[PDB]
Amino acid sequence: QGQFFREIENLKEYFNASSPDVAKGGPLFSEILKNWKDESDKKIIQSQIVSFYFKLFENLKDNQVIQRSMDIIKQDMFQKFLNGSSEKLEDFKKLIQIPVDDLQIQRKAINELIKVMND
Amino acid sequence: QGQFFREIENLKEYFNASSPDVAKGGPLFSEILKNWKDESDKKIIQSQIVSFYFKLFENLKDNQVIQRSMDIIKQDMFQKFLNGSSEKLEDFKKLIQIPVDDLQIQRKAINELIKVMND
Repeated sequence: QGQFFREIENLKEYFNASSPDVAKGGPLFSEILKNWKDESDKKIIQSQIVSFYFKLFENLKDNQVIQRSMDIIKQDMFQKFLNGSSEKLEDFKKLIQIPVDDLQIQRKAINELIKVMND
Repeated sequence: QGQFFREIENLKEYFNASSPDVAKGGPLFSEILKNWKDESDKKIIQSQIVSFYFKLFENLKDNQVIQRSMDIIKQDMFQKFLNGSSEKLEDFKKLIQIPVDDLQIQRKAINELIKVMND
């Protein structure tokens, strides 16, 4: 099923705004997302393109205008990321922005071993 | 396997700078990253944890005292989440954080739906 089809995507024209350029000022994310999942050593990118999409709806608050549905598409990103378990939740709001003193703690700096190690 | 740290991890001691021994009436770092990986179904944020990191070393540039470090430390990290292909390096420069108009051309927000199936 290609599901939530017709009413939410429907308003994508709500973010495209007042008529119709093909987003024609620059061949951009068309250029970005070109060949991407290419070959089974993927993971990375898909998750992050999805990070700015996430700061996309968070930034666009226009309360009546689309707002409820940015929330409705951003909600299903869940299933785009992981959403197997509840804790998927926690981390992203964490995964927000602005480092502050109180969050430029870097001590646990070394941390990174744990991944590619695991034979 | 993965010793190379002798002169490089030794630098973390140079970040900390002058002293006390425990970075702060924190637990924070500790309370932060404790049980994350607990369930290997969540690949995703591991990439982003290292992103603030990219948001740290690309923030300090300490002139031959700490620079080289951050240089050296900054590098090893792609090799953690993804040393898989040559490409992704590019894919980060974009990932800078500040999307300055003419750069948040959200037209395309609509295609990533595809991760939907994958198999």
